[PDB]
Amino acid sequence: VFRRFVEVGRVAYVSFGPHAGKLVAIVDVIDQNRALVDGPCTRVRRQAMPFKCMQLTDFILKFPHSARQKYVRKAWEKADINTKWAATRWAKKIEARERKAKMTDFDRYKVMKAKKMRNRIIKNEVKKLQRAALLKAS
Amino acid sequence: MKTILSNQTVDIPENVDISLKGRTVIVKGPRGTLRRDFNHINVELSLLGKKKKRLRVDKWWGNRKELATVRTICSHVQNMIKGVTLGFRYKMRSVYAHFPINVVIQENGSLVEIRNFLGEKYIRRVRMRPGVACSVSQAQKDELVLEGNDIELVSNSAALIQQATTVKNKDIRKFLDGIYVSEKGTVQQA
Amino acid sequence: QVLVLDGRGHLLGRLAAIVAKQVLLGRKVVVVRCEGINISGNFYRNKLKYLAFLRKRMNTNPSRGPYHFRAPSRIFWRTVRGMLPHKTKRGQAALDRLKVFDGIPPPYDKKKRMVVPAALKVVRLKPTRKFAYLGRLAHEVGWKYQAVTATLEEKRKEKAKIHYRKKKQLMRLRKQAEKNVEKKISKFTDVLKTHGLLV
Amino acid sequence: SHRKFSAPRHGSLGFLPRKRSSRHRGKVKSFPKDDPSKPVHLTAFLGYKAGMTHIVREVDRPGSKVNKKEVVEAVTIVETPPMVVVGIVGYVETPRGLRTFKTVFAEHISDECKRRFYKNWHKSKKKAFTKYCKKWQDDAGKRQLDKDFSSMKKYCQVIRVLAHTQMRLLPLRQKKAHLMEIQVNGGTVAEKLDWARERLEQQVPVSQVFGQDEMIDVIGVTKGKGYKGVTSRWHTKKLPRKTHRGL
Amino acid sequence: SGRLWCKAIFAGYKRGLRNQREHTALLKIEGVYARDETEFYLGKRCAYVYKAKNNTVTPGGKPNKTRVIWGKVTRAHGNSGMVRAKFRSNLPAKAIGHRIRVMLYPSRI
Amino acid sequence: MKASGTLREYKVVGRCLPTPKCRTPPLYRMRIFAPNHVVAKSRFWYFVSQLKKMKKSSGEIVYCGQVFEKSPLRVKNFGIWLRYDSRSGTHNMYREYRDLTTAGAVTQCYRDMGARHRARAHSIQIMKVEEIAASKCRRPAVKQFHDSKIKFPLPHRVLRRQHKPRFTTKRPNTFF
RNA sequence: GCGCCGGAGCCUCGGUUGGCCUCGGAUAGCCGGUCCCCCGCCGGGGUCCGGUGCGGAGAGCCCUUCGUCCCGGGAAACGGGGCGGCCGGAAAGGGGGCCGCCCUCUCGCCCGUCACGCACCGCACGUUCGUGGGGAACCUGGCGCUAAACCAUUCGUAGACGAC
RNA sequence: GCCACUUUUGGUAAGCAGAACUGGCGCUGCGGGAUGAACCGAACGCCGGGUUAAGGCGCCCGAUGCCGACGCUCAUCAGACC
RNA sequence: GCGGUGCGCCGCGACCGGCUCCGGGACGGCUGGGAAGGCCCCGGCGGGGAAGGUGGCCCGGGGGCCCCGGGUGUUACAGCC
Ligand SMILES: [Mg+2]
Ligand SMILES: [Mg+2]
Ligand SMILES: [Mg+2]
Ligand SMILES: [Mg+2]
Ligand SMILES: [Mg+2]
Ligand SMILES: [Mg+2]
Ligand SMILES: [Mg+2]
Ligand SMILES: [Mg+2]
Ligand SMILES: [Mg+2]
Ligand SMILES: [Mg+2]
Ligand SMILES: [Mg+2]
Ligand SMILES: [Mg+2]
Repeated sequence: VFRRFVEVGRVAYVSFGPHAGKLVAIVDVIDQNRALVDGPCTRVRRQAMPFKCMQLTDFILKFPHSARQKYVRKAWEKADINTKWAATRWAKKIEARERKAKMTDFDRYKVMKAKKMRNRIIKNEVKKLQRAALLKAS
Repeated sequence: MKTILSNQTVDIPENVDISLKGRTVIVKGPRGTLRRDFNHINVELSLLGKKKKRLRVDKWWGNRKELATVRTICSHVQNMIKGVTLGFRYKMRSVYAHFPINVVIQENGSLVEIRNFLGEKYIRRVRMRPGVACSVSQAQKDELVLEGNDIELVSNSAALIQQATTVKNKDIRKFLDGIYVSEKGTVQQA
Repeated sequence: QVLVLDGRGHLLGRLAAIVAKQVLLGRKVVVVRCEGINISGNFYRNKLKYLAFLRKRMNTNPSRGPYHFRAPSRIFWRTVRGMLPHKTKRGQAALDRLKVFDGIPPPYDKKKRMVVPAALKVVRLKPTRKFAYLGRLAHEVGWKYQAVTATLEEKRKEKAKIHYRKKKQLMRLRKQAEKNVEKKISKFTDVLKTHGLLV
Repeated sequence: SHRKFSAPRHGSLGFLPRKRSSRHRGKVKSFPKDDPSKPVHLTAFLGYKAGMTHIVREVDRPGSKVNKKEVVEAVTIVETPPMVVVGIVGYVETPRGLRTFKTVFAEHISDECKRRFYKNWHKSKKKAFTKYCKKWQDDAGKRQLDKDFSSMKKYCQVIRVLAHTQMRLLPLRQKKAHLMEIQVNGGTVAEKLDWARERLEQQVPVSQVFGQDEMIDVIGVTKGKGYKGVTSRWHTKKLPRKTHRGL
Repeated sequence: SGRLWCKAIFAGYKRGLRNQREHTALLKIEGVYARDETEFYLGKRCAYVYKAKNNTVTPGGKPNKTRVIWGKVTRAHGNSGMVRAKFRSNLPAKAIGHRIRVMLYPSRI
Repeated sequence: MKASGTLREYKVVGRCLPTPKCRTPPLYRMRIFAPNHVVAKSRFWYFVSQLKKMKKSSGEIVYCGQVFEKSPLRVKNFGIWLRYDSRSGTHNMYREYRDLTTAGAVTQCYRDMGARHRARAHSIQIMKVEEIAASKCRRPAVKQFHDSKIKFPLPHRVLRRQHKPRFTTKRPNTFF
């Protein structure tokens, strides 16, 4: 069964295209494979968008299927999508991906020197848990 | 075109219990438990209503050769519900002109020896596929009652003995012999 | 230094096309479990094409003829050879680089298998079309070892299930270790979270 | 044009490399398929052909024209001394076939069986299995042997025992015996190896293998007749008398 | 104390179907598979390194058996990040599918 | 004409040259569809030679301009009347499309005419394209988008971006 | 005069320049936990709680190499390195895990204090797997082995000659 | 002498025989049409760089390893380029 | 020191010119003196229109006031032209 449905008023993260990496709000459905869309609080101008570049997410904001960009902006900033998206787990791992893409050489060194000991402490904690489980097993 | 949505609901009676493991269905009721694996048919199976009243199958974006599979799932599921609540009884009768067909049931329903068909000495041993039972009935002269849950096993075991009792190399329009399916129906009437 | 590819779910020539070019580029490729390779189109068309390949035969001496290899691994080897230029030294060096097995033998059961999504049947076929299993076609056409390979694959699936349970309980110990030690690795964790490795 | 009068084909293509065979004694290409219900039994033997003889017997087959009459029938006598078991061979089933796992011989091996490992028994100093037979009378050695019998119990599927003829009982010139793997078809791998190692190093006669009134299959190389033409080998029709370059 | 060259594979010469032009190598560089990513590698010093039987000199060191054929990386080749290259001597066809180093030091960063 | 890219709508007018017979000819106007104005003026002289007694030489263009879509942010239904040549005999058609722009609907018309009927753009000649309100729509594949509560998922998301990870360890997920 | 275990070099073939030690599998569905519930020789199902453009992520994980010198903090103490016994492998068999041992260490890792190490004067094949594969004699010991094949003769189950 | 677009005669027809216009082959390589006297592109001193034509871009085999667009299509004889 | 000529061999760099393939900024013209869209209905004042019909009302059922289905009708607690 399904849980994300293309309908009037779903926001969708966009995979690729000109507007890669932004949310849009799907307004109306043109074809089997294309839809009139508008992200008004994220600078996506009112346009058509094929479905196979947009990843529909779990935020539905209610407005009619012919409403103008004024009312789409009203529903967007009343539902306050731009903080729910920054708070959800999707954009946290998007932004973490962008952080380690942005990672310079010197902080790549710092991350190496950090995560070496951050794994050493884990590894000896793991093996002392293992010997504790052995002494409880016998 | 492709139709954007085609759905049908199937009403599930109070005594029977369907449930879902993904796309396959399992049915528990009075007579037994019967499952079927629909993993070749590419649909959505919602089990809606609390007290589990309706099984709604829906297909999104289908051509007509695959929208045809929408209510055939409904037919298989409601045939399954009929076979679990009430069961299936195929009464197939023996028809002969001169030589009587001797049907003797072995291993309590599971094998049928058919003898003296057209007078010939070759014994026809037909095995019921597992889960159905053949029996020579009373209050009818030459009848074979095939009882089971699922119609594919019942009617297929019937069709095996109907394809066994066949007249070959002669005129089938004159030689009307063999056992033929007479009365399809139900073990326990509603 | 060696690609180990799984063969389950991959189309025959659509996998052989990536493998052929990748071996001409100097890799060493081990395509393993080649009785799970799918072929598109239905089973009866596919075995009719293979029986046509069997009927094509040198007339005066079939000992010189096309050696129809019946094993699934060697059907896939023959189709990679069809895509490679095997009459010359670089194509023969490519066929020396390629190794192909039926089932998953003990050199490679203890390794992790790759997959190619660009050749994979869940991607490159419509879901209502018919496909055909190369292992069942090869058994159907004269390969003799479906049963023994199936039992050996059942054995290795059991032993890999034991390995996977132990790896699960190790990683449970790892996360319980992290939750026990986060107070004194917190200064090492947050410098990884600010560089986007850990959110 | 076509063939004027259709006639069936001379000879058979099934037996096609009509060559001198590589092996002198005939080998078994297939034993009977074992089923674990039976008791364990050897599924072959090995005896030597002596000659030909009549019999006279009364045939009791109902419905023939020879029912309760009295035929004569040609018989063949295969002199068949009891064979001596010398070692057992295990086999594991592989996706490439069925390969041999671990051959284990007996301690004492008769000299007529030892002759088989020598192309010249005269000039050799007869050193075969002398380092191997020491693996039985020391404790580390028979611990190694119990280890690989335990391995053959775990990993093998078919088990076949080496047995040789007992040539010193035959009126022949040769002394070098014949060795053969005979498949032990019967119970499980455990019961199979138990039977095989308890009858290791000792004899087994004919009657434990075959019973009287039992159809068997006979394997061997034919009587060699030399390099011969198409008329005497393939039985084609002789061309007529008038033929210039031979008929 | 580590590697200072990118890994590349000598895929072939610059060739038509019934004609090859041995003055231009085709290099497939590992990791880059698109023309937006191939722009870093233009004008880089690339080198085919091989051993031989008898000793040759080595600049800043002892005579040893390793030898080179140096070259530049001229321009991209096709959409898949395949690149062209030109070398001082044209490469032997031994090198088809062997590891040509692509250095970093003609740097534009 | 080959239907290269998206078509554009050209309003193009023309007339005969002034003759001593009549001082001024009447002016003739067409909505035509072409990739650019050169092939547009060619198609104009094609249809006006097919209708009137007018040619490239005895006539002249007056204004070949483009009509922009007067409301390109509202999805609209388009009824398109057609006249195309099969392998055997020509046929009149009425096809409905659903698009933002009139030129986009006529581009889509040429595309699925070439798809379904193998009709090529020299064979297909247009005659009347109008914007049709949602109750006058006759075609089922267009009418089944006329729901204010339209709702459908995207069931089998086939994997785009295949060769970026080419040799990976994960089987791809096609449920989103 | 040969094979195993325990040194410096010579000839030749070259390719390489960190490892990834593994569930099964679905794709209109998955992954991970809990077990409070129920059975089987820990496994499996049900309920429930998490994630699901996969983050328990191959867009990934592990290791990370300038060296030494003092002294200080965090981590470690149960750990590092080095001899006996227990098992784990057959499809083409695992250089793995475990119990102690006499030894020795606060050295290994992360932040700091302190300087030193041809700073070879801007310049290429540098940095590895490398005790690499194959071939010769120099070699010093110890535990071990002193065989067959072919011709020739013979047989005649075989045979053109070989072969058998 | 031969071939080819179109015109055209005889013959059912022909990789047949006979003409007209023009271009080719013969005398002519080269890229493409897998293969090839004539077809498509194009005519040539020996070379370096760039770019194209016709034809192409899963692999042989250079180039689609585009997150190419819209449809049609199931073949137990699929279809695939003057 | 100046001018010419060259380095035994292997290499590197610099700027200048020619020929090319790209990349990145920025400015302007024309058009229906662009078309639409943005902000000041829930742009201003009155007037209408229907539907891919929002409220509300009714009918039905899945529930625990929400959702779903159908009907009515014209801005209402959504909007469009
Ligand atoms: Mg008759
Ligand atoms: Mg005939
Ligand atoms: Mg004569
Ligand atoms: Mg080196
Ligand atoms: Mg002519
Ligand atoms: Mg000329
Ligand atoms: Mg020419
Ligand atoms: Mg051709
Ligand atoms: Mg031309
Ligand atoms: Mg032309
Ligand atoms: Mg050139
Ligand atoms: Mg080609």
